Amino acid sequence: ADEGQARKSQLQRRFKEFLRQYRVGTDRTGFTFKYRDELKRHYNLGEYWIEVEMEDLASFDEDLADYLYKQPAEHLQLLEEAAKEVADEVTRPRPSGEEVLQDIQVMLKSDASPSSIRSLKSDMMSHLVKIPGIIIAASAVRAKATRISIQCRSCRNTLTNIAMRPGLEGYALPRKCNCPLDPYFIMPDKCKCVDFQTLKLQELPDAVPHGEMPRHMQLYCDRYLCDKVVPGNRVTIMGIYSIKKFGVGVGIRSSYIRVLGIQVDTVSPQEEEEFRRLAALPNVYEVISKSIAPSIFGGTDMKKAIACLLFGGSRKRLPDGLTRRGDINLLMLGDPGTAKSQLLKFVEKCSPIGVYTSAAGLTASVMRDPSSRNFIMEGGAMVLADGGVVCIDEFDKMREDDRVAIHEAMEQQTISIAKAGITTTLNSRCSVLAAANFMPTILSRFDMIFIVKDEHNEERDVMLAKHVITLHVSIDLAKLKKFIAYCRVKCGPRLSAEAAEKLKNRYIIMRSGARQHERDSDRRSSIPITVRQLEAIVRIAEALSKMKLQPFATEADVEEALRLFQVSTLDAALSGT
Amino acid sequence: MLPRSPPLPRGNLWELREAQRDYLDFLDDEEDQGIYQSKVRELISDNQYRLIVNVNDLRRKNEKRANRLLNNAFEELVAFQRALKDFVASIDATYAKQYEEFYVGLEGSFGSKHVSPRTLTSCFLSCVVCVEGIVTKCSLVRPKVVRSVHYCPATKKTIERRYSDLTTLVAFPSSSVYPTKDEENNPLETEYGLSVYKDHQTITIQEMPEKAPAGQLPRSVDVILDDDLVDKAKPGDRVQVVGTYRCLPGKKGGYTSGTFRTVLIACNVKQMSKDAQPSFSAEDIAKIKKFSKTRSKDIFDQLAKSLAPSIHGHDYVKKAILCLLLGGVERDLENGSHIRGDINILLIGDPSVAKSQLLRYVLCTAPRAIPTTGRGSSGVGLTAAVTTDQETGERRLEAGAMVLADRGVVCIDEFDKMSDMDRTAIHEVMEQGRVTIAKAGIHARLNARCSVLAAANPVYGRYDQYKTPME
Amino acid sequence: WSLHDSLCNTSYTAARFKLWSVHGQKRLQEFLADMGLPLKQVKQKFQAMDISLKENLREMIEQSANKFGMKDMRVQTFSIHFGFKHKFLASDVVFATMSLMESPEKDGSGTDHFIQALDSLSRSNLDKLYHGLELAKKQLRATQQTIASCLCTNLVISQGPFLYCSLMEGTPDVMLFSRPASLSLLSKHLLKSFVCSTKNRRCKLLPLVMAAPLSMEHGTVTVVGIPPETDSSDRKNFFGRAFEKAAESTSSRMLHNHFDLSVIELKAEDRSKFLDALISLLS
Amino acid sequence: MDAAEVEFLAEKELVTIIPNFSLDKIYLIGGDLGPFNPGLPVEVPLWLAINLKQRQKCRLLPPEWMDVEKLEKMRDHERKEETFTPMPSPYYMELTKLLLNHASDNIPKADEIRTLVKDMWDTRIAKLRVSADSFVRQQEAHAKLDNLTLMEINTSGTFLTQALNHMYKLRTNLQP
Amino acid sequence: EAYFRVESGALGPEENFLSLDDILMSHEKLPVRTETAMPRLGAFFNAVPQGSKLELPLWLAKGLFDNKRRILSVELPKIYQEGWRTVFSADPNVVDLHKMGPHFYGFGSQLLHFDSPENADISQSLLQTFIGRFRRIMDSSQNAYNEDTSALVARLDEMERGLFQTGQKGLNDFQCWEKGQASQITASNLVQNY
Ligand SMILES: [Zn+2]
Repeated sequence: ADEGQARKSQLQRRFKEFLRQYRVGTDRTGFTFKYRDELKRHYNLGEYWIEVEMEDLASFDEDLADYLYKQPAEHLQLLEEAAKEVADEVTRPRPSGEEVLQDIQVMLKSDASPSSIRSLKSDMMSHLVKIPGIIIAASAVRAKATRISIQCRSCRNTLTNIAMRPGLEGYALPRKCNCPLDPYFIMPDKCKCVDFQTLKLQELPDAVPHGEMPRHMQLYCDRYLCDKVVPGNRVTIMGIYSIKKFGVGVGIRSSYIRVLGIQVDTVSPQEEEEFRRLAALPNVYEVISKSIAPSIFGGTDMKKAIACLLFGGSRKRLPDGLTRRGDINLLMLGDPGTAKSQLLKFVEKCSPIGVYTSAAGLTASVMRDPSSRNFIMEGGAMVLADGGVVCIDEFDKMREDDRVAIHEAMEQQTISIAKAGITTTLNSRCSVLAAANFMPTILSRFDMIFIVKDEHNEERDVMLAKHVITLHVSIDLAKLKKFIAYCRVKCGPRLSAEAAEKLKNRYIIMRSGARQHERDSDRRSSIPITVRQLEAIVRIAEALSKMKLQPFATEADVEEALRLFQVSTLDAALSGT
Repeated sequence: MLPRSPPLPRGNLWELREAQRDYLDFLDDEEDQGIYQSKVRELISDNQYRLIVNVNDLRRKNEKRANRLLNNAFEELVAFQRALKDFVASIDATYAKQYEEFYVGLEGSFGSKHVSPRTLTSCFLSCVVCVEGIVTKCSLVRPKVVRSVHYCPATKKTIERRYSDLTTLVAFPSSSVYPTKDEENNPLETEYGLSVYKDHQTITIQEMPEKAPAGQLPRSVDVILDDDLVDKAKPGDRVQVVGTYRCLPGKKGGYTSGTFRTVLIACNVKQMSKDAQPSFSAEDIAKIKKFSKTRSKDIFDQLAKSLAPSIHGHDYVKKAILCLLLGGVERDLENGSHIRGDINILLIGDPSVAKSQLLRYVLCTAPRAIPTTGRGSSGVGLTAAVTTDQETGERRLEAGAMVLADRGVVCIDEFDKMSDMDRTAIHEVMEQGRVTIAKAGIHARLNARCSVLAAANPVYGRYDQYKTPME
Repeated sequence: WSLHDSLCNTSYTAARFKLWSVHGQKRLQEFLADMGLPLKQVKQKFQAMDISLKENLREMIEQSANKFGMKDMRVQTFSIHFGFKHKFLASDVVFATMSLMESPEKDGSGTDHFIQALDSLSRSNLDKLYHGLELAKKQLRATQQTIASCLCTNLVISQGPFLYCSLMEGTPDVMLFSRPASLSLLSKHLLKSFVCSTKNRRCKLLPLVMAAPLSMEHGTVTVVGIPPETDSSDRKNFFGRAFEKAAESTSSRMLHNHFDLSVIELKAEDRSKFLDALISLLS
Repeated sequence: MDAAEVEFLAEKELVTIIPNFSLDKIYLIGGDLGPFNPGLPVEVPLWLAINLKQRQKCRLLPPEWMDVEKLEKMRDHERKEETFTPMPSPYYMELTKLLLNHASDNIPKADEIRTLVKDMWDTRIAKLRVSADSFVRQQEAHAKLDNLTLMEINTSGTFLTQALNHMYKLRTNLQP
Repeated sequence: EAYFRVESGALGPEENFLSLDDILMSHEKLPVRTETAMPRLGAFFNAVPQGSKLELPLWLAKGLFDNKRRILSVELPKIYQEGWRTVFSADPNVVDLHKMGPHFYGFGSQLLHFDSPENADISQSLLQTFIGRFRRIMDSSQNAYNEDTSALVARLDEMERGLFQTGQKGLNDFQCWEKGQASQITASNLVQNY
C-alpha cells in the first residue's frame, strides 16, 4: 500500500526521463530530440497527443517496455501523467489565452507481428494485443464522465473530484453520507466529459478456417481516436483485451478490446504537369480511350463514349435555380455474352466512386422493421453514390417497383417516397451505365444506345482467329483516377457561339424528316429526337472538351459527337422497329 | 456555404452580482438609442414571456460579459432572467407578477458555436450553441409541475412547495411526493387551481442530407422545448435551434455507468426557409394599384406572357395555368351546401414538350405545392392511411399527399402509369373536396380542398394523329 | 527476425534438424518444448518477445543443443551500439551489405548497386542498412526453398569424382541466383545440407559442381566449383585449373571473366562436351 | 538569413584544443595562432578546431560554461524569470551542436549537457511567441528584446517582421 | 532563390504597375450606378441610360470616378457591407476568406479611394480581422511539419498564404539544419525541371 505510491513515484520518474532524453540520428550527421519536439509542435497546434513507439521505449529502458506489455492498465496512467509534466516544462510560458495545462492522450504504435482474433485465448486477459481486421460498424460518439462530483440530498454534503476509471466500468455510489440510505446524486454542472465511440472489428477474410461466418470483436475508442475510421477500412489495433465491469452460464463475462493505438492500410505540384502536358498533347483523345479496355477489343466507339462518362459535363444554375444535369447515361444493348460484364467491372474499378449491381434494392424502400413494428426508409445504391457511377446488368430482372423508381430517379435525379410514415427526399447524383439483353419511354430515359453485331467472312474469320488468342493469353488506372480527380474539379467548360449554330442546324434537320418518317409508316413504335437528347449532346461535348482543360468548346468535337450519336440512335432505330 | 448568422448576412438590406448588475445596465439601453426599452414595452403590450436578444450588441457594449455568457451559459442565464424580471418590474409591477418567471432567448452571431449535430462534440458542454438541421420527430405535449399549493382543512393554513428537476438551469432533483401530512396531526389536500404547471416537448434534430459525408447514417441530437416554444416545429422542417448544451446523468441501483445522455435545452427556434410573402412595401402596393389600373384590356394576356419565359410556344397552356394559380370563388350556400372553387388541369402529349417543366415551375411559384408521380404513389398514400404509434400502440390516420396540400397545388406527373385501382381513390377528393375514411377502427373526414395539375403520356407512346382523341 | 523464422533459415540448424522433411520437422518442436518457449512467443518478432524469457536465452539454447548433436552453437563476434535503439551484430551488417550489392532486380549498369551498398556503411545512412535487411531476409527465405527442391527431388548426381547439379527456370525464385556471385553461396549451403542428408560414405566427401543458366539469348550457363566439405576443410579449391584444362581439351567457348577462377560462363551446347572431358581429366 | 550562415558566424568563437603535431606561429589575416607544441593547450577559432579534429590531429576541451552543474542552475533561472535572461555565450546552440557532434567522446556527460541546452532553448522560444503576440494583440510600435541570441531571432524573424509590415499598412491606410 | 517577382503594393496608397498579383486583383468586378448616358458604347451592357446598375472591373472604375460623381457612383459589395462586418467580429477564425475573395485585404484597401462615408468603418474591419486571425497562422505554420498542410491552408487569401509559406520555409530550414542536412550542396533550379 505504502510501497505502491513509492514505486509509482519512481516509475512516473523513469517514464518522464524517457520522453525528455530519447534522441535519434547518428553523430556524423546530427541528432534530434524525438518526443520533446513532437510534444511542443502538437501542443502549440492544439492537438494534445503524441505517438510513442514501443521499440524506442524498449531500447531506452528494457524493464519499462515489459511492464507495459504485462500491466498496461496501471502503467499507461503513469506514462500519460509524465507526458503532462513534460509538456509543461516545454511549452511554458503559455501566451495569454491558455494557462491551464491540458491532458495528453498518449497513443502508441509498434512494429511487431500481429495476432488474430482466433488466437485470443483467455490467458491474454489484460495484456497488450495487436490484431488486424476490418471495421464493420461505428456507433455515434457519446460522452463519458471522467472526473465526477457528487452531492448528498438531505444534508447537502459534497464529496467532489472523484475520478472514474477508464474503459467500460461504472462507479459504486456510497450509502453512508456522514440522511437516508443512498442520499447521493450527481451534479450535472460539475462533471468533465470526453467523447467515446464503439466500433466493431471483423476478422480478415483470408483467415477464416472456412466452414462458417467470420467472428468479430468489439472495440472502445476514446478522445482522439473517435471518428478516425469509417466502416469498410482495414486497420491494425493495439488494445488492452479486457472485460466489462457493469456489476448461458454461471460466471460468464463480456469482453472487449480497449483501443489505444490505431492504423490504416492504403495531388502534388510536379504531378500536375503530367496532367497538363497530357491534356495539351495533340492526340489527347484516343490515348485514354485506348487504355480503358485492354482485355475486350473491337468497336472503340463503345469505349469512346465511356471515356466521357468518367468526366461528365458541368452543373449549371440558371437565375431561376433551375439546375441542370451533370451526368450521362449509357445503354449497351445486345445478347448477354459475358463480353460486357468485363467492361462493367472495369468501369467500376477505375471510377472515383462506383458500384456494380445485379439486397435492399437500388432505390429507396419502405420496410416493416421487426423492432419498431413500423415502416422505415431504406435508401439503396443510387443515394450512396454521390457523383459516382452505377453499373447495371439484365435490365429486365430488376423488381417492377424498383424499375419504376429507377425510371423516376433518372428522370428527376432525386427519390421522394410518400408512404405509410415516410415522407423524405434523397438526392441521387450518380451515373447509370446499363447493359440490356422495353417501353419507348424507359428506353428514351437514356441518350446513347449501343447494340452488338458481327459478320462471318473468312477474312472476318481471320479477325476472329486474332481475337481468339487475345483472350487465350489471359496511361495507368492508378494515375487515371488521380487525373480525373483533378480534371473534374478544375474545368468550367461551356459552348462557344459557333457550336450553337452548328447544333441548331444539325438538330433541326434531324427533326425535319422524322415527320415524313412517322406520318406514313408509323410502325406502332419508333424513336424521334427530343430536346432532352439535345441537352445530352451538349453535356457530351462538355465532357469531350474537358479532356483538354479547354475552357471553351468548339467545332473540334461536335460533329464527331453527332456521328457517335448517329450510331447510338440508329441502333435503337433498328432494335425498336 | 456557411451559415454564420441566423440573419443571412449577404442580403440583409433588400460573484453572481457582477453579471446581474451588468445585464441590467445593458437592458437600460435608453441613453444610446433606446433599442431594448422599445422591446420590453413591445412585449408587455403583447403579453409575452421571453424576449430575443442580439449578442452582437452585448459584444459592442461589453466584450467580457459576451464571452463569459457563451461559455458558462447556465450561471449567466440564471442571472440574465433575474435582472430581466427586475427590469420589467421597473416599468409595470402589476404585470411583473402575472407571470411566474420570464425567459430570454438569444440570436446573433456566435463565433465557433455554429455547429451541426455532426460536429457537436463534448467540448461544448455547458456552452450556448446554435444547431441547424431537420426535425425528424416530435413528442406528446405534457405538463410538468414547477410549484404546488396545498391546504389544511383542519388548521386552515396553506403551505406551498417548489419543485425542480434535472431539466432546469439549477438542477436539483426534487421528489414528487406531494405531502399529505406534513405534521402527522393534520391532513392535507392539494389545490390544483392554484398550482403552476408548464409544457414540455422533446424533438430530434438530424443532420441535413446534402451536408452528410454520405458514408454513414447522419447524426442526431435531442432538443427539449418548453414554455410556449412547444409546438414551433413539425416533422420535416429546417430549424436553427439556439440552446444550451447539457449532460444529464442517472443511476439505476446506486451504481452509475459513466455513460451520460446529452441534450439541448432550447431557448429559441428559427425556420430557415421563408415560405410566405405577406411582407410588401407601400411602394409595392402603390405599384400594384398602378398596374391594376393602367390597362384593363391587356393585363391578363400581359400577365400570362411573362409566366414561364423559359418555354416557347404553349400560350394557351400558360393562360390556363395562370387561371389555376388564381382560382375561383368557393360559394357555400346558407343551408350548408358547398361548391368548389378550384381548377384541375390535365396535359397530354408526346415526349419532350416541356410538360415536366411546367409542373416544376408551378411547384416553385405557388406556395404550398406538393409533387407526386404516377408510380411512387399508391391510391391510399395519396389521401390518408391508417397506422399505429410506437409509444402508445393505438391507431391513427396519417395524412396522405392530397391532404397536406390543402388550399394549395398538387402536381402529378406521369398520371397514366397509375393503376386503375388507384385513380378511383381520387374521385371524392377532386370534386367534393374532402376525404372520407371508414377503415377498421377509424371513421374520419378530412378537409382536402386542393387543386390538381396532372401530366399524362398518351397511349401508343405517341399521339397517333389519325385515330381519335378518345382512343 | 523472429526466433522461429531464424532457426528454419540458418543453414546450420536447417541441416541438422533436417527442416525439409516432415519426419524431422518435429525435432524443432521438441527442441523448442525442451526450453519452455511458448509456441506463440517464438513466432513473434524478437524485440517484442516477453522480457521474462530472454534472460538466459543464449545459454538455454547452447545447452539444449548438446542434447541434439549441435555443439558448435556459440561463436565469437562483436557488436555495436550507436544510440537508444541501434544494436547490430557484426554478421547483420554483412548480410545486409552483401544483399544490397546483389539485388536481383537490375536498375542500370553494373555499378549502380555498388554505389548504393558503399553508401550504407556510414552511420549517416541508417535508412539503407535498415532497408538492406529486408532484402537479406527475402533472400534467406528463398534459399531454403531451393535446397528443399534439390533434396526432395534428388537432383544431386554422383557423376563420378564429384557430385553435380543443375537448375530449372520453371521453379520459382531461380532468376534471383542468376548473378555469378550470388551463386557461390547457394552452392556452399547446398553442400552443407547435402553432406548432412545423404546416407552414403562416398558422397559425403566429394566436391560439388553446379551450373545454372546465365543468358537465354546467348544460351549460356554459369558454373562454379567448391572444395570437398568437412568440419576442418583447409579451404583450398582446385577447379580454376580443372575448368581451364577441360575447355582447353574440348576446345569449346568459355569465359574466365571474374577475378576468382572457379566461375565460368559456358555455351549451353558445350555443356556435355565440357563435362565429359572434365570427368576424364579429374579422373 | 538562414541557419547555415548563423553557423558560419558562430565558427569564430574561441575554443581550446590540445594538438599532437609540431607547428610554428601562423599569421592569419584575422590574428595569430600558435605555436603548436604536442601535448600542450592552445586556443583557436572553432572552424579550425573542428577541421583538425576531423583529420585526427587534436583533442577538444569543453568550454567552462559547459558544465553539468552551472547549466542545471541556468535551466532553473530561465524558468523562474519572466524575461529573456543572459546566456553563457551569444551562440550556445551552435557550440553545443558542433562540439557534441564532433567531439562527444572528449566531453564527459555529453548526453546531459545536450538535454539541458535543449531545455533552455525550448523555454526561450516559448517566451518569444508570447512577446510576439502581445505585440500584435495590443498594436505596439516598439519592443525591447533583452538577451535574444541571433539564432532565436533568425528562427522566427522573417515571419514576424513580414507580418508586422502588413499590419502597419492596414493601420495607416486612412490618413490621406 | 534568385527569381524575385515584383511584390504587391495593394495595401498601400496605390498598386504597383508591374505586379502580376495586383493585375489579377483589380480585375474583379464591382457594382456601379451611372450618372449620364453612355453613347456609342451601349453594345456591351447605342446608349445606356442614367441611373443604371452595372458591373465593372475595378481598374475601369478608377479613372471613371471623380469627386462630383460626374460619370458614375459606386456602392460596396455585400462582403464589405454592414451585414458581414458583424460576422467578422463574432469570431474571425471561422470565415472562408478564399471564397470571399481570393483577395480580401487587397480589394478592401482599394475601396478607400472612393471616399464613401463608411471608410472609417472599413479600415477598422480589416485591422480587426487580420489581428483576429493572427494567432492561428503564427501557430499552424510554425508547428506543422511533414504534414499534409493542404487543409490548414484551404481558408486563406493571398495576403495570408504568403505568410503561411514563410512560416514553413523557416521551420523546414531549421529542421534541416538540426539534422546535419543543410551542408550538402544541391542543384537549385534544375530539380524543378526534374
Ligand atoms: Zn447527508
